[PDB]
Amino acid sequence: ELQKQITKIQNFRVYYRDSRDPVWKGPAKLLWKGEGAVVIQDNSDIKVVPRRKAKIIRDYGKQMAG
Amino acid sequence: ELQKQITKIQNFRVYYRDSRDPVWKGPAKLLWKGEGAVVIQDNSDIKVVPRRKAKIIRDYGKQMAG
Amino acid sequence: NFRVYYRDSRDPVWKGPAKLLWKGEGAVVIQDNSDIKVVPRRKAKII
Amino acid sequence: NFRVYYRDSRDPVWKGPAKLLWKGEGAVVIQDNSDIKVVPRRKAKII
Amino acid sequence: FLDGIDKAQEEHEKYHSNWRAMASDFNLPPVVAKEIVASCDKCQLKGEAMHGQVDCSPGIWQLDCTHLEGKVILVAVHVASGYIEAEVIPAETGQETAYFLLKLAGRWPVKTVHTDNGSNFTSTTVKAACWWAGIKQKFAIPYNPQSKGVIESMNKELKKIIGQVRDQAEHLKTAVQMAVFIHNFKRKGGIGGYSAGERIVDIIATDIQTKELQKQITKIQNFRVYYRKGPAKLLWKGEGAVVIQDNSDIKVVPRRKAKII
Amino acid sequence: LDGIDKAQEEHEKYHSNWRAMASDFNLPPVVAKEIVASCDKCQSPGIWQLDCTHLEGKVILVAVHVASGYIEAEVIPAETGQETAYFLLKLAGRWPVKTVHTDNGSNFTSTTVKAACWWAGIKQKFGVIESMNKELKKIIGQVRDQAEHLKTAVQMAVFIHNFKRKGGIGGYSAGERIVDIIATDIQTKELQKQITKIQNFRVYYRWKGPAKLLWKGEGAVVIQDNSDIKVVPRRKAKIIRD
Amino acid sequence: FLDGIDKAQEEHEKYHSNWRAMASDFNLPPVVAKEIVASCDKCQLKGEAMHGQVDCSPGIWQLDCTHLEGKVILVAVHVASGYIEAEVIPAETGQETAYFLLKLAGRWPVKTVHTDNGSNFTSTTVKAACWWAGIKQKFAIPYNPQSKGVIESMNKELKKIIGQVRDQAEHLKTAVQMAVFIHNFKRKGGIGGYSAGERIVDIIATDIQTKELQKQITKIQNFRVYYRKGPAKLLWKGEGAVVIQDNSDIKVVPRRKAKII
Amino acid sequence: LDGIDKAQEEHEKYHSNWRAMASDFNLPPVVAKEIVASCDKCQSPGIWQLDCTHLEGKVILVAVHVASGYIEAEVIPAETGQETAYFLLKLAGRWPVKTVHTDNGSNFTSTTVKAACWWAGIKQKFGVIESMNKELKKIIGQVRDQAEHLKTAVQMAVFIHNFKRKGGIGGYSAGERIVDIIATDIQTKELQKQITKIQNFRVYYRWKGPAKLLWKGEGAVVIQDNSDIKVVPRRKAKIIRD
DNA sequence: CGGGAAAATCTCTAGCA
DNA sequence: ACTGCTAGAGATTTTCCCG
DNA sequence: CGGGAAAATCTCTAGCA
DNA sequence: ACTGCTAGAGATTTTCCCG
Ligand SMILES: Nc1c(C(=O)NCc2ccc(F)cc2F)c(=O)n(O)c2ncc(CCCCCCO)cc12
Ligand SMILES: Nc1c(C(=O)NCc2ccc(F)cc2F)c(=O)n(O)c2ncc(CCCCCCO)cc12
Ligand SMILES: [Mg+2]
Ligand SMILES: [Mg+2]
Ligand SMILES: [Mg+2]
Ligand SMILES: [Mg+2]
Ligand SMILES: [Zn+2]
Ligand SMILES: [Zn+2]
Repeated sequence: ELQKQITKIQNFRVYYRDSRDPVWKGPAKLLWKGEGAVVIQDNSDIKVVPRRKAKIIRDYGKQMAG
Repeated sequence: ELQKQITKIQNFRVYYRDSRDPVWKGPAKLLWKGEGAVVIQDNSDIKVVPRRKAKIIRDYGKQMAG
Repeated sequence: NFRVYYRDSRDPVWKGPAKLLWKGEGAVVIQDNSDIKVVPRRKAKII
Repeated sequence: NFRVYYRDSRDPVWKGPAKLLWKGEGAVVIQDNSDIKVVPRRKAKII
Repeated sequence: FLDGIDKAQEEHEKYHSNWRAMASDFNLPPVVAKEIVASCDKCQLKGEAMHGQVDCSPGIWQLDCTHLEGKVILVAVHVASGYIEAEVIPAETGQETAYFLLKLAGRWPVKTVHTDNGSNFTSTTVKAACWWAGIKQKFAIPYNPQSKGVIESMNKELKKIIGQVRDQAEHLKTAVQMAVFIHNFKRKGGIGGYSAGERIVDIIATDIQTKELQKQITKIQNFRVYYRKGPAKLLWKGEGAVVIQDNSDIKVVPRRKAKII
Repeated sequence: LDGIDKAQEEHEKYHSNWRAMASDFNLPPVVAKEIVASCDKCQSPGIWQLDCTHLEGKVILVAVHVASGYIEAEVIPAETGQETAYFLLKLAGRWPVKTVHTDNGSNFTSTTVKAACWWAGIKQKFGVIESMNKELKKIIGQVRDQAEHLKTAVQMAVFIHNFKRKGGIGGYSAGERIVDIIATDIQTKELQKQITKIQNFRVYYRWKGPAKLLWKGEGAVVIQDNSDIKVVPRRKAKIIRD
Repeated sequence: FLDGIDKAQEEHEKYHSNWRAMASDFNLPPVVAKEIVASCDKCQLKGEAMHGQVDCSPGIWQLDCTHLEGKVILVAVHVASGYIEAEVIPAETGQETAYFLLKLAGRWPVKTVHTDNGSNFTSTTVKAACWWAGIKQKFAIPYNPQSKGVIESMNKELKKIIGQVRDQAEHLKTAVQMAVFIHNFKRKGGIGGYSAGERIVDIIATDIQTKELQKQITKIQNFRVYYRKGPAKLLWKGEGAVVIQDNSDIKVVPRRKAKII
Repeated sequence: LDGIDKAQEEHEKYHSNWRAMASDFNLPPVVAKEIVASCDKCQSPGIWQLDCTHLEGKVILVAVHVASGYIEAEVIPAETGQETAYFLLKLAGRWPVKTVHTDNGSNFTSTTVKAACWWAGIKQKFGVIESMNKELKKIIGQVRDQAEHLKTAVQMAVFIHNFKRKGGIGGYSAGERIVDIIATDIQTKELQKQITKIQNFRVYYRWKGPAKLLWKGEGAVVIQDNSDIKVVPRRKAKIIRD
């Protein structure tokens, strides 16, 4: 039930930016998706990012490679 | 004789740049001055810099502070 | 309170001081003589 | 030998290939149809 | 410093010297010299050296008009993916822009558009089209092209591709469509190593899938978490950390000093 | 890795596709595809269909995505090959279009349309369109009073059909369905790409006979030898190209 | 890859796809796709993303003309120090530029000037003035203002200062001289925390002093050093390192594997 | 640090300035100045002198740096206060000009010149100029044939005088001398600045009576107490502001 | 583990009126 | 109350590959 | 050694047609 | 064969200062 959906959501990759950094940070793991905020985990670091600074994909090249 | 002149020459400060770096490197110590090249020492590192990339001063604020 | 000195519309001159009404990331909202303007923070200085 | 593709004088178009006669830091000297040009390396690509 | 300060103030009123000069020439602390400069309106001529960041939400589109060979090309870009749409139009008219936008809204899920303040984009016809299509309008700060930097860059990119294929088409409209095709499906890069079309499909499908998944999870997972405070709704937990939403303020706390009911 | 044996047993019992088994048993999709395609007993997104209709003396060119019901319709000045070629080039630039079905009309068989298809890499072949045209005409009749011109009403109808009309198995709309179908097509193309990369390799493990390569990941190396999938560590295997 | 390569070449001839796209869509190594792109003249539309560095020798001056309030201001800058000279002139004439340059050469040790290719700077009168004053002329690459970036920046700076003091002067020439004064002696910063005038005095005095010191040292210190080679002239030694000049090629060697006679 | 005692002995024996002793005994210039100025028995760069001359019906305005012999001369349209003010503002912007000596002429005593001096911070006061004018006229006569106009000949003469004429104690030129003198003036101003910063401090060492501060460097703290300069480590001293 | 080649990431720039 | 970016040419660092 | 305030260094941008 | 830079507004890191 819940655990399968949870793992499915963590299967999504997130590219984000910070307030003053113009470089997009690498593909963090998605944990929660809200209306205006997204909760991600980037190398054992949990961050909360505004929706306006987050691109959430799946990366199909990679899903199909493992 | 020679040693006094040598120390006097090392008393001069050099600000230099490298070929691909747009940032001027800090005040290295001047060791030799040539027609087109300058030999400097920057933190126990001896470098040879083209004359076109070297600003040699004395820094009078500092000579007069020690 | 803050003093804002800005540059609004293709005018190379700088104006101010103006009352800072709002501050965001990359833009500010100011009031200069009962006229509210929105200026990118690149073209503004807040003191 | 090298192929140089450049941009010389206020022309947004890119020309080339040309023979690279000389390479320096920040500029190159090339020959395009018996015409020698000096182009900043910002406006040139060498292959 | 009273004497030195008063001397420095007159010196600045004459010369508008910077804080370093007055500190050196009147034996002033850097704070006092900086205060002297900061109190002169004639020296406030520079803004802070940063940049903002445009909105990148999945429903965000940036629209602009560019000019090529004496003709007008109306271009939209999906900011999240870089997927472009472009059409050559007879004139920079409000009805033409409204028709373009109605087409775009009927073909893709457009929730808001970001345009500059050109006359066509500010027309009442475009406003009515946006109202009918349920599109919000965000207008950039006037004379600030950076506010729509994405589309601006795309403009350049689009024109570049046109310059590569102009000989393959006799009209400009056909070359514009060729360039749109090439950008959307023949250029690969970006976050996923994608094309723009692949990336936009991924972005939209991911939005739908994540929405449905989170809806089901919040339907099943139902807990209230106390920490350190009120009954914050549970959002996520694990690995010694719990993310909660207390009074519409999402925050991360360690698993220690936290109870879940 | 560990779940290959369970996956083969599950496939033998139910003949399930690779996606379900790859999701259930945490296997890379290449291995799941291999065990799906190793049993002889267990053995669209790019096709659009176009037609020109008429309403109020205006010819409307309509393309339908067959798999999803997605529509792209616009009013063209005249039923001419040039307008059809422009419409098709636009559609190919907006969506992945591979095959187009037409009705041997004068415009669709023109040299301009053929040249456009050749440039865009679209294949030309000569009942969904009739029902879709009927639904589009119904929607246009419903929203005609909201627009002065026919082109705007057509675009409003396209908007309503693609995003404001919901039905089917899951109660989705046509736009949602087309995005899902194209995402699946992207996944299929990526999987085929990876199979193409790894089909040219040969693995010698433990040395035994040549074997095809399936996976080379973080844990170990998964290969297939004599219709039997095995897993071996790196140092116990040698991967070469033939 | 022969089949995939030939397919990719036709695909590129149609669409000019980048190496990533053809590698992804024809199963090509990145080297082969990059070679396919690199062999198409229609895709060579970008230069390398770097910058050069202007000459900063002590005798280097950069000259330019700027325009303010319908009048012409001829500006020179000493690149090493940032010390400026400026004069308002009736017209952008060759004789006016030659007179300005003769004044500059008579007031400071000018060894060469770096100007763009404006008509006044390329005039025969300026050439004769430079020949009489012993000044070499280095002309920038045409339509490349960055080649004289220093003076360009100074232009902006100079104008800024004029904008600060324009009310203190009724003519523009007086305000220009006020701005020159303020820049040269009332603005502090740079390498030595200096003003431009202090820095130029330091640069020139240091050049003279270092020249005389090195002349005396080379007069006294006279040795030949062998390393690893021929009798390289000794330049400097100490701290386990010896800097020598072998066949007009200055090089640093460790004290080990080196003999001094 | 260690050389203070030797420096005082050397000063008592020869009454040498601080620069020589600071160079010889490696002391900071503040300490050398202090021991130079502590003996009662041991007790220009900004002054320019201007005049208007006449040649070929043209008035040439000449400023001389008295200390060095450096000249700035140019042909002005008329012997008027406005031209003099413009010339002086230019000179003040090009060199550090503090005092100007004139000859009570109509132009030099004008309100425009006074206002220019007030803005530029130049003091006005009312034989070198005569000799300098003679030398300038001689050089102009020598190089007149090389220029059609008088202004160009004047500038050529200024060039020759400032850089191509060498003489004096060291065989230098006027430009070299003026750069040396201004560099020395910069050093003097910096030393005075530092003395001004450190004269407002009081040091209590070992605690003993209040002492003035001389140096606070890398090694230790050098102070003066009861006309006797001492050196103490940081933790054995306390520096405060009064 | 040692290099070595290939991939990946980082740096930086023009052009977008 | 809104907001520079994007894609390519090199340069430098990481990673995979076999012994 | 521990913070804390002041200085110094680093980052980054507009304007120079 | 020639060549972006400069100065100011913040931000972050180093250094001096006293216990
Ligand atoms: N100057 C315009 C630019 C433009 O300078 N680009 C270059 C450009 C420069 C920097 C950058 F970071 C991005 C860029 F792109 C541009 O791109 N577009 O689109 C424009 N469109 C409309 C109008 C005029 C609007 C009518 C008056 C409205 C007043 O409220 C002006 C422009
Ligand atoms: N465009 C000129 C600029 C100029 O764009 N500045 C802005 C500018 C932009 C970028 C930069 F990095 C530095 C800059 F300053 C400039 O500054 N000056 O001085 C110029 N001077 C003369 C001529 C025309 C020369 C006559 C034709 C010669 C052909 O051989 C053009 C220019
Ligand atoms: Mg626009
Ligand atoms: Mg634009
Ligand atoms: Mg110029
Ligand atoms: Mg210029
Ligand atoms: Zn001021
Ligand atoms: Zn190409």
